[PDB]
Amino acid sequence: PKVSVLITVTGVDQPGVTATLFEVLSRHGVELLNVEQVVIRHRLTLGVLVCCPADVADGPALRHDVEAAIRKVGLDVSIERSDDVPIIREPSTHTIFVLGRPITAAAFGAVAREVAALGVNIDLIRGVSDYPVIGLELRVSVPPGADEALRTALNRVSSEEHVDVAVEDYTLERRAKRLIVFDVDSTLVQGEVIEMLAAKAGAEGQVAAITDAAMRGELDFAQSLQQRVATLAGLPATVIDEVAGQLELMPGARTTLRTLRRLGYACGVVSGGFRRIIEPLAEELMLDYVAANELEIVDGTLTGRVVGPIIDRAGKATALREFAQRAGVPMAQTVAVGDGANDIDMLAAAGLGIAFNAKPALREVADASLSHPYLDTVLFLLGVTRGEIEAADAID
Amino acid sequence: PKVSVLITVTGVDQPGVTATLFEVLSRHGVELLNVEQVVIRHRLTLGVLVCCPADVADGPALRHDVEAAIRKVGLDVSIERSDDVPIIREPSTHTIFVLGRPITAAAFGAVAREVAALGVNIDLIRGVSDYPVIGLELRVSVPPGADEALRTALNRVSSEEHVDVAVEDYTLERRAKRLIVFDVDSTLVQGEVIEMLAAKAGAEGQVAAITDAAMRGELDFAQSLQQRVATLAGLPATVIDEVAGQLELMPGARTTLRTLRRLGYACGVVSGGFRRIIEPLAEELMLDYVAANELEIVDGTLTGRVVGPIIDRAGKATALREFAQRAGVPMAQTVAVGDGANDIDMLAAAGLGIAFNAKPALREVADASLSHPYLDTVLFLLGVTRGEIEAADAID
Ligand SMILES: O=C(NO)Nc1ccc(Cl)cc1Cl
Ligand SMILES: O=C(NO)Nc1ccc(Cl)cc1Cl
Ligand SMILES: [Cl-]
Ligand SMILES: [Cl-]
Ligand SMILES: [Mg+2]
Ligand SMILES: [Mg+2]
Repeated sequence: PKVSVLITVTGVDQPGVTATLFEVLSRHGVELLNVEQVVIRHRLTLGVLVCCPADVADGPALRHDVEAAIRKVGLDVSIERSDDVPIIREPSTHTIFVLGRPITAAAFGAVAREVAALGVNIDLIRGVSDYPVIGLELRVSVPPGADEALRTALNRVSSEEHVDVAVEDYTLERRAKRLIVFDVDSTLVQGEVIEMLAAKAGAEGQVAAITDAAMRGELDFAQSLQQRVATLAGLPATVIDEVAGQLELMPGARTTLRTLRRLGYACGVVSGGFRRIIEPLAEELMLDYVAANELEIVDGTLTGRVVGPIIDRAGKATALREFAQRAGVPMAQTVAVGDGANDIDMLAAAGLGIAFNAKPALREVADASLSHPYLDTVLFLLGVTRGEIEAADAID
Repeated sequence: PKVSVLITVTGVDQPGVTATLFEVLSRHGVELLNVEQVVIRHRLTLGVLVCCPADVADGPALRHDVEAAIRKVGLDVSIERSDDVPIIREPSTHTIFVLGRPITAAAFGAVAREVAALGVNIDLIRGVSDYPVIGLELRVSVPPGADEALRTALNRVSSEEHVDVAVEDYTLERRAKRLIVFDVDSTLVQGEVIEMLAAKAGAEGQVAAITDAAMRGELDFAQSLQQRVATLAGLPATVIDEVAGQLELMPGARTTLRTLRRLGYACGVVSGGFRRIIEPLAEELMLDYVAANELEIVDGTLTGRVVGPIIDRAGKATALREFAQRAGVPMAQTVAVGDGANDIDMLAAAGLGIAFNAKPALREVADASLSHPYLDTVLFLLGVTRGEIEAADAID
């Protein structure tokens, strides 16, 4: 066909507009080059880029057939001989997630302003969740180089306006992630296992103070581990099982793992805690990988020491490479989720680093930060919508 | 906030509408429940479902602020106190791909009609490719049970109107595919290796007739293999290397594999051809898995026989399970692409079975069929757009 024509239908959605418009076009020389349609709050837009003979493009018959059929039923229709108009839009360069409880218009306006300031175009906005948190997504086209500046703006917006705001590369490659590791304490699991253990010794006070200092980047993680575990010296090893039984998963943890299994993720945990507690849950949760420290035991009693290599800050990164090597997943397809400075190296080595209700030391280095006590908000940052979770869960 | 209000902006896109609308809303009690926006051919729709005090929802101030700001700059705006309106649309149940060269308005209208007949709602239409073939996608919501009837309608439409039309489940699970196997002859590779070999014996005629019969489901694959390879009796084994060098990849084959490596796919080939030819290319293409038959050789000469287990129709399925077992991928996340009846069991065992320029016997059983001599149209059926391929390829 000689030339291109653009036909744009808009108005209040009605049954059968799509079919009707393409019957009409078939009565002319028409081949489709591109078609985009959506209905947002009963507003229909139907954009049809079309290929027909110069004979048909500049004759009133085509226009009149379309104009009569569309207007008859209560819609509007445009018909312009394009020729120089793009055929198919280009993909977004990035996607921006906004989670809040709530998201104020002010918060969202600040995001939109920071975006529009940097020359970043908004290609689509959709809601990804109404529960447990309101989640919104902006697919954007970021001018080359503004990548860095935009993340900073949105980090300022995030904290000023009390929403989480994460900017992810929306490329083919960086999207097909396949491996996720969770920190255990205060990430996959509520609270600190060492504090639960330290309680059985009447040491929960000192132990929680040191844990706070260690997780904030105030103290070396190795020394802090040795000082806190030392408070357990003399407890029967029976206490490991008991503390194990007290563990409460992070809200949405189960939803998070189930959903990630549906997507084919390899899943593991990497903690400075204790393999003898973590392994029960690792099994229950059908996890693929567990790296953890080890309590020393003598005649069935704890000594106050841990064994062998201490999984320290650097050791958490090392474990994620082990995992991603054993799993044949390139580091750029890996996800790490943590809450403490214990985790800075893990997150930084991972393709996507997610700080989860995390001390300032980790937020400052993370790729994205989540502020709400639901681990399944991790899913939203992995391109999953609430409705998709609910639909797949319903099927079962 | 007490009650929900719906604010719908529409009209000709302009810079800064998004930001402006949310500044205005921030001057009231407004929290966002849902936001959807898109621009199709310079037509903007912005749909904002919002949460504000009953004080603010039924007062003219909110309405007047919005109405004045939006209309000033040349757009229209609706404001209706919803309350009972859905917050976030539900996900599509299926997606429908339409590829043609060309796609007539008639072809597309037939699809739209077959869809609308079954009660299937259209949620989005976007173009996924302008090259090498025009590709369109319909995300749809299919009433429970109509799954089967809709695939048949669209198969009738496909052949009557000369477009490929594939209906895929658009669930979380069935989307995260991770393993693809290709048949070699007339799928990944142009032509039939056995015909190239049979030529060196002056037997290409008989050999191509039998291959046609075997690939159409006319003859048992085992007997057809034995009859055709027998025509090679007496050729020097040197001929394997020569035929190897003559091989032309299917157009778009390289693009297909490169793109699938970007998505983290495990990739292999499963052929009734000959490991000594296929292995050179399997290596060149950095493939993960090769199952193939084996030419018998004696004093450096071929005997006319193949060795060991013949990979027959059932043996091609067996190999895909081997591959998907070695790869820890559930069969429902597997993709098989083939052209002949040789392939019926492979395709049927795979999560997605793709017949590629295939004899009628295979199209009849396939999950989807492709009719154009470009193997990268396989990508479009795997949720990849042309623009995404081009963008990632550009990066390098
Ligand atoms: O993961 C943690 N907080 O997020 N804390 C932590 C827990 C148990 C142990 Cl043994 C050591 C530490 Cl540093
Ligand atoms: O894959 C094929 N056609 O699509 N053909 C074929 C090729 C080589 C051999 Cl040895 C046997 C067969 Cl049946
Ligand atoms: Cl332990
Ligand atoms: Cl061989
Ligand atoms: Mg932790
Ligand atoms: Mg073949």
